[PDB]
Order: sequence, then structure tokens, then C-alpha cells
Amino acid sequence: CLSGDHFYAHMDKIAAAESIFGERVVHGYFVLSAAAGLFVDAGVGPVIANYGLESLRFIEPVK
Amino acid sequence: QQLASFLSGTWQSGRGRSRLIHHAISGEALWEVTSEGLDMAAARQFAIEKGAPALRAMTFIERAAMLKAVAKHLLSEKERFYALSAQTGATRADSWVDIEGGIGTLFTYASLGSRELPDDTLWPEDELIPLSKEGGFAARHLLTSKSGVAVHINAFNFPCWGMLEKLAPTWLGGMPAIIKPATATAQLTQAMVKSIVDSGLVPEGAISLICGSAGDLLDHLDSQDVVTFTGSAATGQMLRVQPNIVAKSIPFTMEADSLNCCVLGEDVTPDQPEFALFIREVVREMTTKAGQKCTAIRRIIVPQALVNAVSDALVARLQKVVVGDPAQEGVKMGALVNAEQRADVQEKVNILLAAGCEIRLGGQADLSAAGAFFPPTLLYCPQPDETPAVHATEAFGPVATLMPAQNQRHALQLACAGGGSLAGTLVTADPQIARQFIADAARTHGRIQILNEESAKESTGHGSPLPQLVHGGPGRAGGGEELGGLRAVKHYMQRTAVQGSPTMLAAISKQWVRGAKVEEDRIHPFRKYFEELQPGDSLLTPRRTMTEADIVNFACLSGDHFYAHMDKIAAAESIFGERVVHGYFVLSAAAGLFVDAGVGPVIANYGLESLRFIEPVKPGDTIQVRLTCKRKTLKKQRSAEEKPTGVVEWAVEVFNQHQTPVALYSILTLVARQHGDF
Amino acid sequence: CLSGDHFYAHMDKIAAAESIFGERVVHGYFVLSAAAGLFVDAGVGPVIANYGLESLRFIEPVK
Amino acid sequence: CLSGDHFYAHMDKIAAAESIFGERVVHGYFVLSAAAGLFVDAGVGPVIANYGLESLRFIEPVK
Repeated sequence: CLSGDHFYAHMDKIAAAESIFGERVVHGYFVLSAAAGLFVDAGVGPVIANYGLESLRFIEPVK
Repeated sequence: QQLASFLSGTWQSGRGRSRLIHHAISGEALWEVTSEGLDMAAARQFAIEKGAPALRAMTFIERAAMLKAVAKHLLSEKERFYALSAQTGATRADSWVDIEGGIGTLFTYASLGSRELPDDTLWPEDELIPLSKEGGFAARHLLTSKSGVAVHINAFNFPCWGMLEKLAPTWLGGMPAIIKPATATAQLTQAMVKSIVDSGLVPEGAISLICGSAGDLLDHLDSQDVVTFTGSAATGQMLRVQPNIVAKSIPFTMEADSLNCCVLGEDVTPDQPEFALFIREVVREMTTKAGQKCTAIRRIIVPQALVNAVSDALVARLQKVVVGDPAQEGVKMGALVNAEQRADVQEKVNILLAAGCEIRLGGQADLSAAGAFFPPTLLYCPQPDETPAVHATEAFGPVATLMPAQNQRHALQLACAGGGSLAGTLVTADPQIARQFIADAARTHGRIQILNEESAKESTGHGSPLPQLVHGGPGRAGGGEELGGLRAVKHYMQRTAVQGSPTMLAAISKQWVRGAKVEEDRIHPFRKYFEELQPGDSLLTPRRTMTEADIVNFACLSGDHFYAHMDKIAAAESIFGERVVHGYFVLSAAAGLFVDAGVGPVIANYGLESLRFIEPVKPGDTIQVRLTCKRKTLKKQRSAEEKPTGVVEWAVEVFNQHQTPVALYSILTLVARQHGDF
Repeated sequence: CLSGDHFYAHMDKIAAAESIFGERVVHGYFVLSAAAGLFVDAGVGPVIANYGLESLRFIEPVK
Repeated sequence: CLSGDHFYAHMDKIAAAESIFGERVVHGYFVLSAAAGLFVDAGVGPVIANYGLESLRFIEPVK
């Protein structure tokens, strides 16, 4: 809803059943976003800006 | 028995002064090699005008599939390769390296050509080099395959591997090869070449063979040719001063003989497991392939307090090594390839004994035996700094001298005193000692294995050069480099920096780059199949106004309450001036804009190549995304049940109402093909 | 986000300024949904089901 | 939550089990809103304004 990515492997029970994943899976960018929600310190510190991401490969699906 | 030479598409043999191949373990002559009277100019001519346009007409994906097909066809009939390699005096475990390492090199170059090489005749290795402020003038480096032949002059060590580790970068690079094996073991090389040719997989002219001297090959080479050498230094340094090679300026790559080291550190005490794996590594590397490999350990550097322990444990481990016939059981080491090589090893031992010492069976070697047997030899040098013959002379067999060191400062100097080596080893459990060893000893070694207890379990060892690691070394080791992953296929290409407008570079490279012309054709690009996509098929998505509620909902949902997004005070004290939109929410809302919701050829995403956030995105700051196709690169559909597909790359360009490029990046995406091939 | 209706008169600041509304407005279906949030009792009562809406007209935009 | 319609046939497990639907069902106005999220173009086009709805009948429940 928030991102607007209504892809059929995430938002469709029928089409994801006939896909390679078998059922509808978590978005890869939400795995990225919740990862950054896990490791980023909320407080003010030496970390200034992010601006970068080197090599992203989604290996196995998250359900 | 006639041992022919595949030249000009036909199997031919010379007529002249013929050398002859002796059987290694017994001694009789059962092959003869000659190439006199064979027209080498017609061979190079047939190769250049028959197999070079056939290889260059293929794409890199098709050439990688050709390498995989040749690997499967040569792995199927692999037992005749062992039958022909048993004549070289090697055992089953010694010929296993020679056959299966070359076939795995073919599979590895097939995998590297399938994963990181384009579906094009050409290969752009750069992304883009901007050379203008407006953007209408840019450049990038191409890599076009050369229009000549590759002359591979191999050593007698690995016929199968040493031909076949050079043949995969040559074919994958895009050139036809002319292989000149060493005339001591060319029968296995002709078995390999015949198994390649009698399969219908490679084009005609793409591979040649000369069992014998080249004679007039080097005098006819064009400037688009390369020569790769492996063997003695005295031959390759005379083939470097050949007048056509220096006149036409063709790349001569040489791999000479090296003095490989195995340095023992001060931290290793004999109660540790490091000592036993050190001794096992030295013994296995000295006895594998009878010490006739180019990466064999020939200088053991130990501390002064550990001279007696190493020099007794090596004897207690190497007296178990049985040197005999490979077919009879209980025989570890095989034999050398020839009696001439046995005489060469014995005269190099007699040179090393002019200033060294003796620990074991050394110069005692029966020259009258029916077989090229040489015992495992462990030498000793009490004054390594005052003996240049240790650091200038290699005995190319089971010979490896031992010499002490003084507290990791003399050990680095003795490891670097080899004049530039091909391989090296430090056995420690201290990472700072390994850091100090690489800080000085990597200048002379092209490969260094740091062996400890964790590494020694699943290691490939020290005498199996990996097909994706650089098999080279400076100075005495030759100077050239081989097997460096995709570095080896760049020795067979020309690197041309192509300049122009980006809309011209996109049609040259067959890849949309940064500022080329677009092709918007009223339907969504994710609805297109693979064959109807083109690099440059763009999409101008609708807009989305970023607000404070977007920042709040993404910081809540992701759980990323970073102070430049969720604090009004600290963001005013920061570089941004106020709190900004998350970069990952710019990424997520971008993907919300360009990804079509319906079921189409897009299978999965699984990829994101290079994300950079340039300018910050604020509340009240709109976002518009320019999705455009960049790179197609189909996959070969390895089975028949699998769906045909291709890894299509999309360059994503987000921008605001000021049209400045915030968050430009690139995604990979699997797109199913309409029509398959296999 | 929730409905998935990213219409340009609701989610675009630029195109809503170039349109008849002048600025981006509230969705009419959200006016309907928040209306039903206001007048519907949460408790169990005589109301069985809804199933019906007779004649909906949006006259003036909600900002 | 967003609309505020906490009707017992959508938000209660006990009362919707004893109702005519058998369990708690999806809101009809959310079926309407997700429908409009499915068929409406996000971009600027010939469609200017919506302002209307002719005859809404919810026939079978959505679960």
C-alpha cells in the first residue's frame, strides 16, 4: 500500500500460486527497509548520511 | 606410430627429422613427432579466414554455451584421456588433476561467460565516463575480439590442463587458437584436439595443432595475433627477441620456471596442528605429479629453532612415499616423463650440491633404469644468504631445498630472493604475521596461500591453479598472467575507448547508457516479452508528491527512526537543513511507480546494481521516475523443462520538479522469453 | 496508499495545480468511507447488512 | 481504522459468527475503494473528474 508496488507475487493469491515462488512473498524492498529499521541507530551520532547501496541480490524469498 | 598435426582443417603429419616420444614408465618409443614441410602460412590463413569470423560472429553467451558443450563432450569420453595420460608416468591421482582440472576450467569459463558477459559481439566493461558538462559528449571502453590467432606454446607438464586452461579464454575471448604442445607428451594433446574436432561443436579453423616445431609460424604472425608461452626460460627469452614479434608488436606472454616458497612462521610450534599440515602440504605439493608442476614448492623456509623438527618430520613422512609403477598398488609417486628430464633434474641437483648440503636420497639416481624414476629429494642450505645457487636454480622434480630463517625478517627476504615466483605459502595462525608477509612477499609472488587449520579442510591445495585466480608471476616466473577470471579473456581482445554522444554510444554498445534517445511506444515496458524489448525502451511514470506523512508512515513501517527523518531539532542542526524523505522510501515509491501490477513476462526482481542518492528529497517535493531498458542478455535454458528467460537490466532515473536526478540506480530483473532454444 | 488509487488530483502537487481543482483534493471514496466511519454504530443492533448505495454525486471538492 | 467504520460484521469475531455472513467480511466500501485502485490510471489523461456513482449493489460478501 505505502510504496504502491502491487506486484502479483505479493498481492495475488492466484498468480503467485502459479509462479516460481509458490505463494505470495514479502517484497524485497521491504526486507531492505525492515533491515535498515533493525540496524540503524535512531539517535544522533557520527553517521551523517547514507546515499549508497553497493550490490543487492535477493537470494531466497521471504514469506 | 604417426602422431599427426591438425592444420588447415585436415589431419596432417610432417616428413623430416622426426623426434620421438618415449614411454615414461617403461622406456620404449611409441610415438614420433615431426612438422617439417607442413605449411604454417596456410594454417594461419585458414584459421584467420575460416574460424575467426565464425567465432567472432557468435555472441559471448553462445561461446560460453560452446565451452560448456565441449566440456560435457570431453567429460563423457574422459577414460581414454586417462589411458593416454598414464603413458606420461603419472598416477591416477596425478592424472586426475590434469584431466578434471582442465575440464572444470572449461565449466568455470562457461559459467563466467554465462553470468557476466553480454549477448553481443562486443563487450563494454565501463558504465559511462562523462566528459562534458551538458552531457552531449561522453565515452566508455569497449572490448572487441582480435581478428587473428593465438599461438599457445605449452610445456610438458599439463597437456590437457595447460592446453585447456589457455583454450577457454581464447575461445571465450573470441580468437582461434593454434596449440604447439611440448613434443615430450603431445599424444594426450592430440587426443584432446581430436575429441574437440570430432564433435561438431566448435567451428572449423577455431582450433589447430602442431606436434613438432613451429618453424615458420612466428615469422608469419600479424599484429592482431598473441603468443602465450609456458616452459623453460632460455626458450621463451629467445622467443621474446624474435624479430616478427618485436616488429609487429604482438603480445608475448611467458610463464617460465619459478622457485616457489613455503615459509613457516615463528608462531608455529610442533605441538600445534599447524606443524602437521605444514609438513603435509610440503610433502603433498612436492610429490604430486612427481614434482613436475610449475607451482611446486621448492624452497622451504623454517625458523632456526625448527630446522631439526621439520627436517626429521619431512623424512619420516617422505620415506613412506613409494616410487614405482602407477598401476600396481601402494605406489604414491609416479615417475618423470623422460630420461632426458631425469638427467636434467640430476644435473640441477649436482649444481645445487656445489654449495648446499644433503638430508636424503639426492644425486643418487639410476640413469640406467627402464623408467624415469627419481626419488624424493630434500636438500639443505645452512647459509641461504651466502648461496645464490639456491635462489637461481630449480631442479624440476621432487627436489625441494630447506633453509633456516631468523624471526620473520630474514624469512621475508628469503621468500623475496627467488627473483619473482609463481606461487608461495605462509603457514601461520597469526593474522598480523600474514599481513606482514603479504605486505612484502606479494611483490614477487603471483599467488600466495595462507594455510591454517580452518583453511586446510576444504582447500584445493597449492598445485591446482584455480581458473578464476591469476596464474602468473613477475621476473623469473615469466612476467605474464593467466586464468585471472575474466582478466584472461582480455588478453585476446582490444580495449578501445569509444567517444561520442550518448545516443551514439548506446547504439555502438547495444546498451542504453545515460543520456541516449528513448523509445516510448504507448504500452508499458514490463508488458513486453524479451525478444520485443530494446535497450532504450523507456517509460515516464506518473508523479508522486512526497509529504511529511510519507516520511512518518515509512519510518513507522520500516522501523527506521533516523534523526534526519524523524527529528525536527537535529535535522536543523544537520547538513540537510530540515528532515528529509528516506532514501529507501524514494526507492520503494519509485518501484511503486514503474512496476506494472499485472501478470507479465517479469518473473522476479532479485537485484539492484548501484544505488546513489545525490540530492535530498523533502516534503512537498514531487517524484517522477524514468524507467528505461538497458541490457538484455538472455540465458541459454539449460534444460527443456525450464522456462526460457533473460536477465534484463533497467536503469532507473528518479527526478523531482526541478528535474534534477535524485536517486539514480539500476535494477536487474528476470524477464521470460517468448521462444526458447534448447 | 490503502485503496491503491494514486490519481493525479490526489497525489501530484504539480498536475493538480494545472487542473480544475487548483490543488490536490481528498478522494471522494474517502469522503464516503469517512462518512460511513462517522454515522455507523459499532455495536450490534437491528442493522443487518448494507449492500446498497443509491445516487452518489460529488459536488464540491474536499481539501 | 482509516475510515473509522468499526462495524461488528467486520471488526468482531463473536458477533459476526452469529450473523448472516458466518464470519467477519471485508467492507463493501473497501471493495469499492480497492476496485478504484485497480482500474484508475495514475497519470494525467483525458479523465478529469469522477464525481459520480450510479447504482451500487453488494451481492455476495468478500472474505
